[PDB]
Amino acid sequence: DVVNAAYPKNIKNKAPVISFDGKKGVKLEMVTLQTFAGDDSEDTLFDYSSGKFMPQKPADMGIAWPSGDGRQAEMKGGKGSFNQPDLRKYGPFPDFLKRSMDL
Amino acid sequence: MLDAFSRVVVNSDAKAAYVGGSDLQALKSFIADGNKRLDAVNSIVSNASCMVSDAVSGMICENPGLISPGGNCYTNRRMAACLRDGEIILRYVSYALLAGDASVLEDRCLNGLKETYIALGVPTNSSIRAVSIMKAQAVAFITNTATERKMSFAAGDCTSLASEVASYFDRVGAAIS
Amino acid sequence: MLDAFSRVVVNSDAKAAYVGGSDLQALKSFIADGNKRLDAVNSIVSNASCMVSDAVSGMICENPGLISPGGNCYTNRRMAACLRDGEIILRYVSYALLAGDASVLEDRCLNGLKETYIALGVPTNSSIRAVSIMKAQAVAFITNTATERKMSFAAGDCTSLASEVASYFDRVGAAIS
Amino acid sequence: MLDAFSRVVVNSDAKAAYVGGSDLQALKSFIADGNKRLDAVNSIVSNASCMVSDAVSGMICENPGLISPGGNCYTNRRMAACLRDGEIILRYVSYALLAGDASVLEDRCLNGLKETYIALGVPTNSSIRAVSIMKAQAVAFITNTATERKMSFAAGDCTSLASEVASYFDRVGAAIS
Amino acid sequence: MLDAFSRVVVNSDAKAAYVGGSDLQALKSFIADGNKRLDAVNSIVSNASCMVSDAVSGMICENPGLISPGGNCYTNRRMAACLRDGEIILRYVSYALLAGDASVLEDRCLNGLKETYIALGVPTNSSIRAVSIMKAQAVAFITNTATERKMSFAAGDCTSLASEVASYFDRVGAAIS
Amino acid sequence: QFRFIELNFKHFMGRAPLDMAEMSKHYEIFAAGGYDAEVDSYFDSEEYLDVFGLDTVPYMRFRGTYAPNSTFNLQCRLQGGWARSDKKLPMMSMLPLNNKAAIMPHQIVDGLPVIPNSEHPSQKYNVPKVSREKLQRELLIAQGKANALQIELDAAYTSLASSRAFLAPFAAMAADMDIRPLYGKNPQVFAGQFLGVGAGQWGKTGADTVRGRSRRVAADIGVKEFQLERVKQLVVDLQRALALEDAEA
Amino acid sequence: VKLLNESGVEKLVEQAGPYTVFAPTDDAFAALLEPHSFNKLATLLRPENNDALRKVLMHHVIPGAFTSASLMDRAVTVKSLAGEPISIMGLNKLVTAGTAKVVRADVPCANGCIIHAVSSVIIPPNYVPVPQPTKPVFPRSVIAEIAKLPTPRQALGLDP
Amino acid sequence: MQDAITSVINAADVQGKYLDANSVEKLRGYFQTGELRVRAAATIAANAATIIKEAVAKSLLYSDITRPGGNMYTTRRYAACIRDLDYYLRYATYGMLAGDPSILDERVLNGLKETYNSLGVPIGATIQAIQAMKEVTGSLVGSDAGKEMGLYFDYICSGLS
Ligand SMILES: C=CC1=C(C)[C@@H](Cc2[nH]c(/C=C3N=C(/C=C4\NC(=O)[C@H](C)[C@H]4CC)C(C)=C\3CCC(=O)O)c(CCC(=O)O)c2C)NC1=O
Ligand SMILES: C=CC1=C(C)[C@@H](Cc2[nH]c(/C=C3N=C(/C=C4\NC(=O)[C@H](C)[C@H]4CC)C(C)=C\3CCC(=O)O)c(CCC(=O)O)c2C)NC1=O
Ligand SMILES: C=CC1=C(C)[C@@H](Cc2[nH]c(/C=C3N=C(/C=C4\NC(=O)[C@H](C)[C@H]4CC)C(C)=C\3CCC(=O)O)c(CCC(=O)O)c2C)NC1=O
Ligand SMILES: C=CC1=C(C)[C@@H](Cc2[nH]c(/C=C3N=C(/C=C4\NC(=O)[C@H](C)[C@H]4CC)C(C)=C\3CCC(=O)O)c(CCC(=O)O)c2C)NC1=O
Ligand SMILES: C=CC1=C(C)[C@@H](Cc2[nH]c(/C=C3N=C(/C=C4\NC(=O)[C@H](C)[C@H]4CC)C(C)=C\3CCC(=O)O)c(CCC(=O)O)c2C)NC1=O
Ligand SMILES: C=CC1=C(C)[C@@H](Cc2[nH]c(/C=C3N=C(/C=C4\NC(=O)[C@H](C)[C@H]4CC)C(C)=C\3CCC(=O)O)c(CCC(=O)O)c2C)NC1=O
Ligand SMILES: C=CC1=C(C)[C@@H](Cc2[nH]c(/C=C3N=C(/C=C4\NC(=O)[C@H](C)[C@H]4CC)C(C)=C\3CCC(=O)O)c(CCC(=O)O)c2C)NC1=O
Ligand SMILES: C=CC1=C(C)[C@@H](Cc2[nH]c(/C=C3N=C(/C=C4\NC(=O)[C@H](C)[C@H]4CC)C(C)=C\3CCC(=O)O)c(CCC(=O)O)c2C)NC1=O
Ligand SMILES: C=CC1=C(C)[C@@H](Cc2[nH]c(/C=C3N=C(/C=C4\NC(=O)[C@H](C)[C@H]4CC)C(C)=C\3CCC(=O)O)c(CCC(=O)O)c2C)NC1=O
Ligand SMILES: C=CC1=C(C)[C@@H](Cc2[nH]c(/C=C3N=C(/C=C4\NC(=O)[C@H](C)[C@H]4CC)C(C)=C\3CCC(=O)O)c(CCC(=O)O)c2C)NC1=O
Ligand SMILES: C=CC1=C(C)[C@@H](Cc2[nH]c(/C=C3N=C(/C=C4\NC(=O)[C@H](C)[C@H]4CC)C(C)=C\3CCC(=O)O)c(CCC(=O)O)c2C)NC1=O
Ligand SMILES: C=CC1=C(C)[C@@H](Cc2[nH]c(/C=C3N=C(/C=C4\NC(=O)[C@H](C)[C@H]4CC)C(C)=C\3CCC(=O)O)c(CCC(=O)O)c2C)NC1=O
Ligand SMILES: CCC1=C(C)/C(=C/C2=NC(=C\c3[nH]c(/C=C4\NC(=O)[C@H](C)[C@H]4CC)c(C)c3CCC(=O)O)/C(CCC(=O)O)=C2C)NC1=O
Repeated sequence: DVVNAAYPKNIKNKAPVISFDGKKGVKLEMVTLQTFAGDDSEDTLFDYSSGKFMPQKPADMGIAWPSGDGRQAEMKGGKGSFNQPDLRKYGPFPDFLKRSMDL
Repeated sequence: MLDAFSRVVVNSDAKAAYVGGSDLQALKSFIADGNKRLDAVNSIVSNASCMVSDAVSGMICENPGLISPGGNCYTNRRMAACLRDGEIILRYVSYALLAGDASVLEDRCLNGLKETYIALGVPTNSSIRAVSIMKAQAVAFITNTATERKMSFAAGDCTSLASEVASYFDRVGAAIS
Repeated sequence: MLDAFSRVVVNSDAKAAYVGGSDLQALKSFIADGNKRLDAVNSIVSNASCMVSDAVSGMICENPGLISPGGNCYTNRRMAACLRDGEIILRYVSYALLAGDASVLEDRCLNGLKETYIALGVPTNSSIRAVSIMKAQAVAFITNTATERKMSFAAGDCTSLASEVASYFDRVGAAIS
Repeated sequence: MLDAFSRVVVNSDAKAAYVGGSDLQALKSFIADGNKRLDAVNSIVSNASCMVSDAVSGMICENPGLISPGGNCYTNRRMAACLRDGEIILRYVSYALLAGDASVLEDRCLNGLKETYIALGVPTNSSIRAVSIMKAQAVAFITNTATERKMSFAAGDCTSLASEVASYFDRVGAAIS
Repeated sequence: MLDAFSRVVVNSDAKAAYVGGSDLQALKSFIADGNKRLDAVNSIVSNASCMVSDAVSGMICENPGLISPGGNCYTNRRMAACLRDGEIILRYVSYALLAGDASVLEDRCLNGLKETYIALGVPTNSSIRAVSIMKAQAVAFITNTATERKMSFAAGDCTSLASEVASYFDRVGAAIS
Repeated sequence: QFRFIELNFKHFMGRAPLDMAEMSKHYEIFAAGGYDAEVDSYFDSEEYLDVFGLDTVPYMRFRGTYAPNSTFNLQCRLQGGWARSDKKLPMMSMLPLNNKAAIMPHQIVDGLPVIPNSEHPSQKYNVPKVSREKLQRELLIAQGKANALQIELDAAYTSLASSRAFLAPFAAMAADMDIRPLYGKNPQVFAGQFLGVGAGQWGKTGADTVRGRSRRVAADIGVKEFQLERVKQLVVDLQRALALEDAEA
Repeated sequence: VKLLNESGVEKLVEQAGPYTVFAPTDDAFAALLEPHSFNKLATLLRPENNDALRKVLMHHVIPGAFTSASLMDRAVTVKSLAGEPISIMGLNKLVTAGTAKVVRADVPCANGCIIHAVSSVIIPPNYVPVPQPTKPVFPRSVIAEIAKLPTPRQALGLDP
Repeated sequence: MQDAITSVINAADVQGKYLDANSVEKLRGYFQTGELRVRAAATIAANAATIIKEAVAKSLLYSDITRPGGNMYTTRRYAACIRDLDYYLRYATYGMLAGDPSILDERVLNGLKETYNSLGVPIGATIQAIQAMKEVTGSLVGSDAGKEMGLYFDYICSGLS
C-alpha cells in the first residue's frame, strides 16, 4: 500500500554525493542513482502482441479427449423423483472412458 | 555552505553547488576542525561502493535466510532495492557529518521510515544489522585504521569526529527499531 | 548460455514464426541494455582462467593450513577438484549475469551445495573467502579498475552491473555458509 | 598400433573371414589415392614449426589469463612446454593422417592425456583452442587455401583428406575435453 | 558546408601544414576528371522526376499496407508529402555528387531524420527500400545502362562516380536505420 | 540569457534556431547594441516580411521543407502542447544544436498539431497510474518486442529478394514475347465485363487483386510492419510519461 | 529442447527419418563460457542471428541410427543435416562425435531414432562466427581517395 | 460427436438429471442462433473453392513453402494442401452448425499434429493458412457469423499447435 506520502515525489534523490576534485570545494550533486532494476510484474500496460497467435488448447480430460465428456464436470437440476440410492459404491470414475451418454 | 548546500539539498530543487576558492576559506573558518572534517567525509565517500557491498552482503552473511525463496533479498528487484537503501543511509550520514547536525538526516531521510519498512514487510532487525556494519566501517576509515587500505592524511587525531559519526548511525537504528 | 536471450525466427516451416504465440517479453527487454551486458560477461570470461587461479591461491596464502598434510587441499585429486569448483561457480555466476536473474545459479549450482561440503568435510569458512576474492575480482573488471589488465570499451558507465554481479557472489557465499 | 591396412584386417578377423574382393576395393582405392595422401602430409610437415607458434599464440591472444602470473603459460618452462605439446600432438596427428587410421592417436597421444591435464592443472578449455587452431590450418594447407603460403600441387581434389584430418583433431579434442 | 577542396584544407589545418606538392598530385587528378562529374550529375537531374515516381510507386509494389486505410501513403495529403520527401533526398544526394563531399547531406538532410520519422508515424523500413530503388536508378544513369533511356556521352569509364553516388545512398539508409 | 535567445526565434519568427551558427550571430547583435538592437533584428528582416508581412500576427510555422532537418524537432520541443506555458521552464536548445542530446520522439509529438486519423492512436491518457518501477519494466518489455519484430521483418525482405530471383529468368524471358490478348484493349471487340472491371471486383486496395509470388510475400510484409509500428508507437508514450514521471519528480 | 523450439530446427527432428541426435546436456551449454568458445558462439545470443543457430544446431542431427554398440572400434564419418561432415569415432568404449565425448550411451526414441548425451557443443567445421553489429562508415572525403589511387603514370614507375 | 443439444443431454444424462432449467440456457440461444448458422454454412458451401483459393494466395504461397525444397513444392504435395485445407474449412462448418467442437478433435485433431511431424509438414505455415482462411470466412458470413465460424478455426489452430 502507498502509505508513502511521508516519502514524497522527491524520494530517492540522494543529496550527499560529494566530489572534492582536489583540495578545492566539495561540489555536492543531486543524482538519483537508480538500481540494477527490472520491476518484475506480469500483464503490463499494453498488448505487445502482433499476429502470430493461435496458442490456446483446452485442458486434458484424461483418457477420453479434451472437453468431450464434461457431463461429470457436469451440471444440476432435478434428479428426478423415483431415484433410490445404491448399495456398493465403486467410487467415482474418470468419465466412463471414451463413449459419451450418446454413444 | 549549508545556505547553498541546503539550497540544493532540502532547501530546494536539484542543483549541485560548486564551491570555489574564496568561498572555501570562509567555510573552513566557520566549520570547527574543518581540515579534519573535510578529510573525515573524504574517507567515507571515496570508499562508498566498497562499504555498501560489505554491509548488504554481511547482513546476508549472518542472516542467510533472506535470499532463500520466500526471503526478502530474493527476487533481484528486492535485492537491488536493499542495496539502494543501504547506499542512501551511507550518504545521508556523511551529510550530517559534513554539516555537523542530525537535523537534515532526520526529516528528509528518516521520518516515516519506521512506518515504511513495516508497510513493505522489511525485516527491521536486519536493517539495524546492516547499519552496524556501516557504523563499524566509518570509525575505521576516519581513524585510518582500515585493514586492506590506508589513506595518506595529514597527521593528527580524528577520534572526536569518529565519535561524532558514531552518534549518527545509531539514530538510524533508534528510528527503525 | 544460448537460452539467455531470445532469437527471432523468420523462415517458414518453423512453427514459432506463426503459431508460437509469444515473443519473450522479459527477454526482448534485456537486449535493451544488452550491449552493456555482453561486454560485462566478456570481461569475466576472458579473465576467468586468471580469476580462478588468483582466488584459490588467495586463500592458500591467507590460510596455509589447506596445503598442510591433513588439510583439504593436500592431495593432487583434491587440488584439482578445488580448482574445478571455482571455475564452475564462475561460469554459473556468468550465466546469471548474462541471463539477468539468479534462478539458474540457485538451481544447478547452489542447490544442495552446503549439504555437499559438510558431507565431504570441505571447510566452509575458508571456501567463502575464495568466493569473496572473486567478488572483489569481478567488480574490478566490469568497472575496468583492475590494476594489471585494462580492456578497451565503448564510453559510458557500468555501475549496476558490477553491483549486479556483486549480488550473485554473496548469494553463492550465503548458500554454502 | 594400426593403420589403414590393418584396420580392415582386425575387422575381417572379427567375422573370421578372409580379406576378399569386397574389402580390397576399400584398399585398392586407398592406394590409388596414395599420392594425394603423401602430398597431404607434406603440406603439414613443411609448415610444422610455424603452425605451432601460430596456434599457441592465438590461444594467448584470445585467453590472456594464461600469461598472467598464476596462469599456465607464465614462466619460460611453462611456455616452452606449451610449444612442446602443440607439436607433439601435431606429431601424432601427422602419423595418424599418414597411417590412415586413428589407432596411433588413441594409444600414444591420447593415452591418458585427460588424466595428465587434470593432474598438471592445465586448463582444458584453452587446450581445445590450441588443438583446433591446428585443425583450421591443416584444412587450409591440404586444400591449399592458406592465405599467405601457396604450395605448387597438381590439380584435383582433397576434400576427403581435409575432412579426415579434421576428424583426427576433433578426436583429440573429444578426449581431452 | 564543405566541398572536396575544403575537406583537404581542414585535414591540413589539423596539423597546421601547408597544402604542399605531394598532395597537389591528387587534387590535379580531381579537376582533370571534373568534366565527368558534371556529365554525371546532368544524367541524374535530367531524369529526376521519373526517378522519384519509379521509386515511391515501387515501394508500394513491395508493401500494399501503405495504400490500405490508415496507411502511410494512403490519402492524397500523405502521398503528396511522400513524393515531396523522395525528391528532397535526391536533391541533397546530387548536391554531394556535385560538391564531391557528403557534408551537405549529413547535417542538412540526414541529421535527426530517424526520430523525425518516428514522431510523424512514418515507417522507416519503407523509406530504406524506397531510397534503395533510387540508388539502383542512379548507378544505371551514371554508367548509361538504363534500358528505357540512353544518353549520348563521350567514351570512357565512370565507375568511380557510380560507387561514389552509391555510397551517398547507403549513407541515407544508415541514418534512418 | 540562454533562455531569452531561445524564445525570440519562437515568439517572433515562429521557428527554432536553424543551427548554432545562426544562434551565435545573435549573441553578437546583443553584444553590439543590447536589447533593442537584438529585438529589431527579427522584425527588420526579409524572412519576416516575406512570411508575415505587415498584417499577420506571428505564429509557429509548419512548412514542409526545413533546410536543416533538426530544426523541425527543435520547434516542436519549444512550442509543445496547447495548455503549456513558458513560465519556469528550463533552457532546451544548446545540446540539440551541438548534437549532444538527441530530442526524444515523444517531445516532438507534444509539439505537433493533432490529426484525426492515426494508424496507431496514442495511449497518452490511457496509461494507468502505476509506479516508476512498473513503468520501467513495461518499457523494456516493449523495446524487446520491437527488436524481435524488426529481425523477422528483415527476414521477410530477404524472402522477397529470393522470390524475385526465383522468377527473374522467366520475368525477362516473357518481356520480349508477343502476348496479344483476345479482348480488353480496343473498343471494337466485345469484352463484356472487362471493358473495365465488373461490379465490386476491384478490391479494397488495388494490389490485392494481383496474384504472384512477390505480391504474396509483400502482403506478409505489410502485416508484419503493422505490428512493429504499433509497438514502436507504444514505447513513445511509455517514455513520455517517463518524462513526466521525472520532470515532476 | 528450448533452442530447438525457438530456432525452428525442432520441426526437422520431429520427422520420422532415423536420426542419431547428439543432444548436449545443459551443463554442456553451461560449459559454453570458455574464454575461447565464447568468442565464436556469444554472437548467436543476439536476436537476429537465428540464421547460424539453425546451422549450429543442425550439426547435431545425424541421418541414421548409430547406436554405441554399432560403433565397436569403428571410425565412420557422415555429414549432418546441416550439410558438413562429422566423424563419429568409437574406440575403447569412448564414442566421439567431433568434440563430443558422449556422456550417456543411447536413448531409444519414437521413429527408431537414438539420442546420445554429449559433454560439449559441436561447432561445424567451416563455421565462421558472425561479426558483431557495427557502424556503416563512410569515407570522410573524396580527395583523400583519389590521392589513394595509383595513377597509370605511377604504375609504370614514371613517378614516385 | 455431440452438438450443443447433445451436449446438454449428454452432460445432463450422466448424473441422471432432467434438465436443470438453467441448463437450457445455452440451448435457448442455441435455437436463437440456429438461423444464423445455416446461412453461414450456406455461403461457405457455395464459396468453398473460392475461400481456399483466397487463403493460400494470401498466406502460404508467398514464401518458399512453394518454391523448390519448400514443403509444398511438387504438384502432388501442392494438391494435398488444398485437399487438406478443404477439411479444415469443411469440418469447421460442421462445428459451426453443431455448435460444439467435439467433432473436430474426434475426427480432425487427434493424431493430426503427430501426423504432420511424421510427414514433416510445417505446423507454423499450416496455422497461418487457417488463420488467413479464417479471415476470408469472416468476409462472407458477416461479423457475428464470422465470430462463430472463426471460433472453431482457432480451436483447430490451438490443438494443431
Ligand atoms: C580542499 C579540500 C580539503 C580537504 C580534503 C581537507 C584535507 C586537509 N586536511 C589538512 C589538515 C589536517 N587533516 C587532518 C585529518 C586527519 N589527520 C589524521 O590524523 C586523521 C586520520 C584525519 C582525520 C579524518 C588533521 C588532524 C589536520 C591538521 C589539523 C588541521 O589542519 O585541522 C590539510 C592541510 C595539510 C597541509 O598543510 O599540507 C588538508 C589539505 N582540507 C581541505 O581544505
Ligand atoms: C531518501 C530516503 C530513502 C530511504 C530510507 C529508502 C526507503 C525505501 N525503501 C523502499 C523499498 C525497499 N527497501 C528494501 C530494503 C530492505 N529490505 C531488506 O530485506 C533489507 C533488510 C533492507 C535493505 C538492506 C526492499 C527489499 C524494498 C522493496 C520492497 C519490495 O519491492 O518488495 C522504498 C520504496 C517503497 C515504495 O516504493 O512504496 C523506499 C521509499 N528509500 C529512499 O528513497
Ligand atoms: C572499499 C573498500 C573497503 C572494504 C572491502 C571494506 C573492508 C572492511 N570491512 C570492515 C568490517 C566488516 N566488513 C564486513 C564485510 C564482510 N565480512 C564478511 O563477513 C564477509 C566476508 C564480507 C561480506 C561479503 C563485515 C561483516 C564487517 C564487520 C562489521 C561488524 O563489526 O559487525 C572494516 C572495518 C575495520 C576497521 O574499521 O578497523 C573494513 C575497513 N571497507 C572498505 O573501505
Ligand atoms: C554444478 C555445481 C558443482 C560444484 C560446485 C561442484 C561441487 C562438488 N565438489 C566436489 C568435490 C570436492 N570439492 C573440493 C573443493 C574444495 N574443497 C576445499 O577444501 C576448498 C575450500 C574447495 C576448493 C575451492 C574438493 C577438495 C573435493 C574432493 C573431496 C574429496 O574427494 O575428498 C563434489 C563431489 C564430486 C567431485 O569429486 O567432483 C561436488 C559435487 N561440483 C559440481 O558439479
Ligand atoms: C598472499 C597471497 C596473495 C595473492 C595470491 C593475491 C591474490 C589476491 N588478489 C586480490 C585482488 C585482485 N585480484 C585481481 C586479479 C587479477 N589482477 C590482474 O590483473 C589479473 C588479470 C588477475 C590475476 C591473474 C584483481 C583485479 C583484484 C582487485 C585489486 C586490483 O585491482 O588488483 C585479492 C583480494 C584482496 C582484497 O580484496 O583486498 C587476493 C587475495 N593477493 C594476496 O594477498
Ligand atoms: C603423450 C603425449 C604427450 C603430450 C601431449 C605432451 C603434454 C605434456 N605437457 C606436460 C607439461 C606441461 N604441459 C603444459 C601445456 C599447456 N598448458 C597450457 O596452459 C596449454 C593449454 C598447454 C600448452 C598448449 C605446461 C604449461 C606444462 C608444464 C608443467 C610443469 O612444468 O610441471 C606434461 C608433463 C611432463 C612433465 O612436466 O614432466 C605432458 C605429459 N607430452 C607428451 O608426452
Ligand atoms: C589474436 C591473436 C591471433 C593470432 C596470432 C592469429 C592466429 C590464428 N591464425 C589462424 C589461421 C591460420 N593460421 C595459419 C598459420 C600460419 N600461417 C602460415 O602460413 C604459417 C605456417 C603460420 C604462421 C607462421 C594459417 C595457414 C591459417 C589459415 C589461413 C591462412 O593463413 O591462409 C587462426 C584460426 C582462425 C581464427 O580463429 O582466426 C588463428 C587463431 N589469429 C588471431 O586472432
Ligand atoms: C616421397 C614423397 C612423396 C610425395 C610428396 C608425393 C608427391 C606426389 N603428389 C602427387 C599427385 C597429386 N597430389 C594431389 C594433391 C593435391 N593437389 C591439389 O590440388 C590439392 C591442393 C592437394 C590435395 C591434398 C593431386 C590431386 C595429385 C594428382 C592425382 C593423383 O595423384 O591422384 C604425385 C603423382 C603425380 C606426380 O608424378 O607428380 C606424386 C608423386 N608422393 C610421394 O611419394
Ligand atoms: C508495378 C510495380 C513496380 C515495381 C516492382 C518497380 C520496378 C523496379 N524498377 C526498379 C528500377 C528502375 N526504375 C528506373 C526509372 C526509369 N527508367 C527510365 O528509363 C525512366 C527514365 C525512369 C522512369 C521515369 C530505372 C533506370 C531503374 C533501374 C533499372 C534499369 O533500367 O537498369 C527497381 C529497383 C531494384 C531495387 O530494389 O534495387 C524496382 C523494384 N516499379 C514499379 O512500378
Ligand atoms: C531536410 C530534409 C527534409 C526531409 C527528408 C523531409 C522530412 C519530413 N517529412 C515530413 C512529412 C511526411 N513524410 C511522409 C513520408 C512517408 N510515408 C511513407 O509512406 C514513406 C515511407 C515516406 C516517404 C515516401 C508523410 C506521409 C508525411 C506527412 C504525414 C501525414 O500527414 O500523414 C515532415 C513533416 C512536414 C510537415 O508536415 O510540416 C518532415 C520534416 N522534410 C525535410 O525538410
Ligand atoms: C554545363 C554542363 C556540362 C556537362 C554535362 C559536361 C559535358 C561534358 N562531358 C564531357 C566528357 C566526358 N564525359 C564522360 C562521362 C561519361 N562517359 C561515359 O561513357 C559514361 C557513361 C559517363 C560517366 C559519367 C567521359 C568519359 C568524357 C571524356 C573524358 C573526360 O572528359 O575526362 C566533356 C568533354 C571534356 C573533355 O573531353 O575535355 C564535356 C564538356 N561538362 C559541362 O560543362
Ligand atoms: C557479440 C558480442 C557482443 C559484445 C561483446 C558487445 C560489444 C559491444 N558493446 C557495445 C557498446 C557499449 N558497451 C558498453 C560497456 C562498457 N563500456 C564501459 O566503459 C564499461 C567498462 C563497459 C561495461 C562493462 C557501453 C557503455 C556501450 C555504449 C552503449 C550503451 O551504453 O548502451 C556495442 C555497440 C557499439 C556502439 O554502437 O557504439 C557493441 C557491439 N555487444 C555484442 O553484441
Ligand atoms: C514442378 C511442377 C510444378 C508446377 C507446374 C508448379 C506451379 C505453380 N504455379 C503457380 C502460379 C501461377 N501459374 C500461372 C500460370 C499460367 N497462366 C497462364 O495463363 C498459363 C495458361 C499458365 C502458364 C503456362 C499464373 C498466372 C500464376 C499466378 C496465379 C496467381 O497469382 O493467382 C504457383 C504459385 C506461385 C509459385 O509458388 O510459383 C505454383 C506453385 N509448381 C510446381 O512445383
